[PDB]
Amino acid sequence: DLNVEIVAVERELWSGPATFVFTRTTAGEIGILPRHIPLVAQLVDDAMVRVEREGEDDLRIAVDGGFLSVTEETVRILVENAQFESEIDADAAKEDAASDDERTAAWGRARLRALGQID
Amino acid sequence: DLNVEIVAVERELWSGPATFVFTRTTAGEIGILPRHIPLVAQLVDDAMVRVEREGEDDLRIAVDGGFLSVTEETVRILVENAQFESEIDADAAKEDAASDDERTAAWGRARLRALGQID
Ligand SMILES: C[As](C)(=O)[O-]
Ligand SMILES: C[As](C)(=O)[O-]
Repeated sequence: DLNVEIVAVERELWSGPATFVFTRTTAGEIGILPRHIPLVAQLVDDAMVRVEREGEDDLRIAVDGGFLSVTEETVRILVENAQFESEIDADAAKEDAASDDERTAAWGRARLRALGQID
Repeated sequence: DLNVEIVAVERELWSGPATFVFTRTTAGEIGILPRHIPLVAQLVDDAMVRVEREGEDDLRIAVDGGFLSVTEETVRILVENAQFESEIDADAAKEDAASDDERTAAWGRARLRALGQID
Protein backbone atom coordinates (compact mmCIF):
# COMPACT_ATOMS: atom_id res chain seq x y z
CA ASP A 1 0.00 0.00 0.00
CA LEU A 2 0.85 3.71 0.10
CA ASN A 3 2.34 5.92 2.77
CA VAL A 4 0.49 9.25 2.62
CA GLU A 5 1.91 12.38 4.28
CA ILE A 6 -0.16 15.56 4.57
CA VAL A 7 2.13 18.51 5.23
CA ALA A 8 1.37 22.17 5.92
CA VAL A 9 4.11 24.28 4.39
CA GLU A 10 6.09 26.83 6.33
CA ARG A 11 4.46 30.24 6.12
CA GLU A 12 5.24 33.80 7.10
CA LEU A 13 2.55 35.10 9.46
CA TRP A 14 3.77 38.73 9.67
CA SER A 15 6.89 40.74 8.82
CA GLY A 16 7.51 44.37 9.73
CA PRO A 17 9.75 47.04 11.25
CA ALA A 18 10.32 47.12 14.99
CA THR A 19 12.12 49.36 17.48
CA PHE A 20 11.96 46.78 20.35
CA VAL A 21 11.06 43.11 20.76
CA PHE A 22 10.32 41.60 24.17
CA THR A 23 9.65 37.96 25.11
CA ARG A 24 10.50 35.35 27.73
CA THR A 25 12.99 32.62 26.91
CA THR A 26 14.11 29.52 28.76
CA ALA A 27 17.24 31.45 29.79
CA GLY A 28 15.04 34.34 30.94
CA GLU A 29 13.41 37.47 29.57
CA ILE A 30 15.07 39.34 26.70
CA GLY A 31 14.64 42.69 24.98
CA ILE A 32 16.21 42.98 21.53
CA LEU A 33 17.22 46.46 20.28
CA PRO A 34 18.35 47.31 16.73
CA ARG A 35 21.99 46.82 17.75
CA HIS A 36 22.13 43.36 19.30
CA ILE A 37 24.54 40.42 19.41
CA PRO A 38 23.25 37.37 17.48
CA LEU A 39 21.18 34.99 19.57
CA VAL A 40 19.30 31.70 19.47
CA ALA A 41 16.72 30.93 22.15
CA GLN A 42 13.69 28.81 22.88
CA LEU A 43 10.65 30.73 24.06
CA VAL A 44 8.95 29.53 27.23
CA ASP A 45 5.86 27.37 26.74
CA ASP A 46 3.35 30.11 27.55
CA ALA A 47 5.37 32.79 25.78
CA MET A 48 4.05 36.08 24.47
CA VAL A 49 6.09 38.25 22.09
CA ARG A 50 5.71 42.05 22.25
CA VAL A 51 6.74 43.98 19.12
CA GLU A 52 7.10 47.74 19.59
CA ARG A 53 7.19 49.85 16.46
CA GLU A 54 7.19 53.47 15.45
CA GLY A 55 3.75 54.97 14.88
CA GLU A 56 1.67 51.94 15.88
CA ASP A 57 0.36 50.22 18.98
CA ASP A 58 2.40 47.33 20.31
CA LEU A 59 1.85 44.05 18.47
CA ARG A 60 1.38 41.11 20.86
CA ILE A 61 1.50 37.45 19.75
CA ALA A 62 0.61 34.42 21.83
CA VAL A 63 3.23 31.88 20.75
CA ASP A 64 3.15 28.06 20.99
CA GLY A 65 6.36 26.05 20.67
CA GLY A 66 8.30 29.19 19.86
CA PHE A 67 11.94 29.63 18.96
CA LEU A 68 13.88 32.85 18.46
CA SER A 69 16.71 33.42 15.99
CA VAL A 70 18.35 36.86 16.16
CA THR A 71 20.64 37.09 13.13
CA GLU A 72 22.63 40.16 12.06
CA GLU A 73 19.73 41.72 10.13
CA THR A 74 16.55 40.02 11.38
CA VAL A 75 14.66 38.89 14.46
CA ARG A 76 13.08 35.63 13.26
CA ILE A 77 10.38 33.95 15.37
CA LEU A 78 9.67 30.31 14.44
CA VAL A 79 6.33 29.17 15.87
CA GLU A 80 4.43 25.90 15.94
CA ASN A 81 1.29 28.03 16.23
CA ALA A 82 0.59 31.64 17.12
CA GLN A 83 -2.27 34.05 17.20
CA PHE A 84 -2.15 37.83 17.24
CA GLU A 85 -3.95 39.94 19.83
CA SER A 86 -6.57 40.63 17.15
CA GLU A 87 -7.48 36.96 16.64
CA ILE A 88 -7.58 35.68 20.23
CA ASP A 89 -10.73 34.36 21.91
CA ALA A 90 -10.58 36.20 25.25
CA ASP A 91 -13.27 33.93 26.72
CA ALA A 92 -11.67 30.69 25.53
CA ALA A 93 -8.23 31.87 26.67
CA LYS A 94 -9.45 32.06 30.28
CA GLU A 95 -11.24 28.72 29.79
CA ASP A 96 -8.05 26.99 28.63
CA ALA A 97 -6.13 28.95 31.28
CA ALA A 98 -7.79 26.74 33.90
CA SER A 99 -5.21 23.95 33.91
CA ASP A 100 -7.19 21.18 32.24
CA ASP A 101 -4.03 19.82 30.64
CA GLU A 102 -0.74 21.57 31.37
CA ARG A 103 -0.12 22.02 27.64
CA THR A 104 -3.58 23.59 27.38
CA ALA A 105 -2.85 26.01 30.23
CA ALA A 106 0.33 27.31 28.58
CA TRP A 107 -1.59 28.17 25.41
CA GLY A 108 -4.25 29.74 27.61
CA ARG A 109 -1.72 31.83 29.54
CA ALA A 110 0.22 32.80 26.41
CA ARG A 111 -3.08 34.09 25.02
CA LEU A 112 -4.03 35.96 28.19
CA ARG A 113 -0.61 37.62 28.12
CA ALA A 114 -1.20 38.76 24.54
CA LEU A 115 -4.49 40.30 25.67
CA GLY A 116 -2.60 42.17 28.38
CA GLN A 117 -4.80 40.24 30.81
CA ILE A 118 -2.01 38.53 32.78
CA ASP A 119 1.64 39.33 33.46
CA ASP B 1 15.54 49.55 13.51
CA LEU B 2 14.78 45.82 13.38
CA ASN B 3 13.23 43.62 10.73
CA VAL B 4 10.98 41.13 12.52
CA GLU B 5 9.75 37.95 10.79
CA ILE B 6 7.10 35.74 12.39
CA VAL B 7 7.17 32.31 10.78
CA ALA B 8 4.97 29.25 11.28
CA VAL B 9 7.09 26.16 10.86
CA GLU B 10 6.24 23.37 8.47
CA ARG B 11 4.15 20.72 10.18
CA GLU B 12 2.80 17.28 9.43
CA LEU B 13 -1.00 17.30 9.67
CA TRP B 14 -1.56 13.54 9.20
CA SER B 15 0.39 10.49 8.01
CA GLY B 16 -1.04 7.03 7.42
CA PRO B 17 -1.48 3.99 5.18
CA ALA B 18 -3.63 4.23 2.07
CA THR B 19 -4.86 1.87 -0.64
CA PHE B 20 -6.01 4.72 -2.99
CA VAL B 21 -5.63 8.50 -3.19
CA PHE B 22 -7.88 10.62 -5.40
CA THR B 23 -7.72 14.36 -6.14
CA ARG B 24 -8.02 16.87 -8.98
CA THR B 25 -4.90 18.45 -10.41
CA THR B 26 -4.34 21.21 -12.93
CA ALA B 27 -3.61 18.49 -15.51
CA GLY B 28 -6.81 16.70 -14.49
CA GLU B 29 -8.04 14.15 -11.97
CA ILE B 30 -5.65 11.46 -10.73
CA GLY B 31 -5.93 8.25 -8.72
CA ILE B 32 -2.68 6.97 -7.21
CA LEU B 33 -2.37 3.23 -6.50
CA PRO B 34 0.47 1.57 -4.54
CA ARG B 35 2.37 0.93 -7.78
CA HIS B 36 2.59 4.32 -9.48
CA ILE B 37 5.12 6.24 -11.57
CA PRO B 38 6.59 9.26 -9.72
CA LEU B 39 4.63 12.46 -10.19
CA VAL B 40 4.56 16.15 -9.30
CA ALA B 41 1.33 18.10 -9.65
CA GLN B 42 -0.45 21.21 -8.45
CA LEU B 43 -3.90 20.61 -7.03
CA VAL B 44 -6.74 22.74 -8.37
CA ASP B 45 -7.72 25.73 -6.24
CA ASP B 46 -10.86 24.14 -4.78
CA ALA B 47 -9.25 20.72 -4.47
CA MET B 48 -10.36 17.93 -2.18
CA VAL B 49 -8.17 14.89 -1.51
CA ARG B 50 -9.81 11.51 -0.85
CA VAL B 51 -7.69 8.94 1.01
CA GLU B 52 -9.04 5.38 0.94
CA ARG B 53 -7.61 2.96 3.46
CA GLU B 54 -8.16 -0.55 4.69
CA GLY B 55 -10.57 -0.86 7.62
CA GLU B 56 -11.59 2.80 7.86
CA ASP B 57 -13.94 5.27 6.23
CA ASP B 58 -12.49 7.45 3.50
CA LEU B 59 -10.52 10.44 4.77
CA ARG B 60 -11.43 13.66 2.93
CA ILE B 61 -9.37 16.87 3.16
CA ALA B 62 -10.31 20.28 1.82
CA VAL B 63 -7.00 21.60 0.51
CA ASP B 64 -5.91 25.23 -0.13
CA GLY B 65 -2.89 25.96 -2.31
CA GLY B 66 -2.13 22.27 -2.59
CA PHE B 67 0.74 20.50 -4.30
CA LEU B 68 1.25 16.78 -4.79
CA SER B 69 4.59 14.95 -4.79
CA VAL B 70 4.40 11.22 -5.54
CA THR B 71 7.86 9.81 -4.83
CA GLU B 72 8.85 6.14 -4.95
CA GLU B 73 7.69 5.40 -1.39
CA THR B 74 5.32 8.24 -0.42
CA VAL B 75 2.40 10.35 -1.56
CA ARG B 76 3.26 13.75 -0.07
CA ILE B 77 0.63 16.52 -0.04
CA LEU B 78 2.01 20.02 0.62
CA VAL B 79 -0.77 22.41 1.65
CA GLU B 80 -0.96 26.11 2.42
CA ASN B 81 -3.96 25.23 4.59
CA ALA B 82 -6.24 22.24 4.90
CA GLN B 83 -9.01 20.97 7.08
CA PHE B 84 -10.23 17.42 7.49
CA GLU B 85 -13.87 16.42 7.08
CA SER B 86 -14.05 16.30 10.89
CA GLU B 87 -13.08 19.95 11.37
CA ILE B 88 -15.10 21.67 8.64
CA ASP B 89 -17.86 24.19 9.33
CA ALA B 90 -20.61 22.89 7.04
CA ASP B 91 -22.61 26.11 7.45
CA ALA B 92 -19.65 28.43 6.80
CA ALA B 93 -18.54 26.31 3.83
CA LYS B 94 -21.81 27.05 2.03
CA GLU B 95 -21.54 30.69 3.13
CA ASP B 96 -18.07 31.06 1.61
CA ALA B 97 -19.23 28.95 -1.34
CA ALA B 98 -21.33 31.93 -2.44
CA SER B 99 -18.68 33.65 -4.56
CA ASP B 100 -17.94 36.67 -2.39
CA ASP B 101 -14.31 36.64 -3.52
CA GLU B 102 -13.21 33.99 -6.01
CA ARG B 103 -10.46 32.86 -3.63
CA THR B 104 -13.13 32.55 -0.92
CA ALA B 105 -15.36 30.43 -3.16
CA ALA B 106 -12.59 27.91 -3.90
CA TRP B 107 -12.04 27.33 -0.18
CA GLY B 108 -15.81 27.07 0.20
CA ARG B 109 -16.13 24.53 -2.62
CA ALA B 110 -13.08 22.54 -1.49
CA ARG B 111 -14.78 22.28 1.90
CA LEU B 112 -18.16 21.29 0.48
CA ARG B 113 -16.41 18.58 -1.53
CA ALA B 114 -14.80 17.23 1.64
CA LEU B 115 -18.25 17.06 3.22
CA GLY B 116 -19.44 15.05 0.23
CA GLN B 117 -21.87 17.92 -0.35
CA ILE B 118 -20.76 18.84 -3.88
CA ASP B 119 -19.07 16.95 -6.71
C1 LIG C 1 8.74 9.97 9.31
AS1 LIG C 1 6.88 9.74 8.73
C2 LIG C 1 6.71 8.07 7.71
O1 LIG C 1 5.86 9.69 10.14
O2 LIG C 1 6.42 11.08 7.73
C1 LIG D 1 11.73 38.57 2.21
AS1 LIG D 1 10.96 39.33 3.85
C2 LIG D 1 12.09 40.81 4.49
O1 LIG D 1 9.37 39.92 3.49
O2 LIG D 1 10.87 38.10 5.08
